[PDB]
Amino acid sequence: SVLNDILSRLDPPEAEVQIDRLITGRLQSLQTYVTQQLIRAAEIRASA
Amino acid sequence: SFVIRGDEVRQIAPGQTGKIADYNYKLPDDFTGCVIAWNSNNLDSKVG
Repeated sequence: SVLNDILSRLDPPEAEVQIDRLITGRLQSLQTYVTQQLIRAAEIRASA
Repeated sequence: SFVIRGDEVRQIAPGQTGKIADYNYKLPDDFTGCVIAWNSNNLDSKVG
């Protein structure tokens, strides 16, 4: 989970593969978060 | 075009890690091309 731990450890090709996965995960998570924020924003906005 | 040891052939790859890969011939992580290798041993036979 610690990005530096990947970069420190692996050869560049493998590092990119692992990092790509981590980014994919974080990105999916960030998008889920943003989606959550957006959907919540709808609920909050309705409230507003 | 260049000559390396047969075992060494793994090194010629995009973003690869290795001595030749770092010190002499490095291919980019972006690279596009094909690599071909063969033993010039008969050719590389000198008394010396």
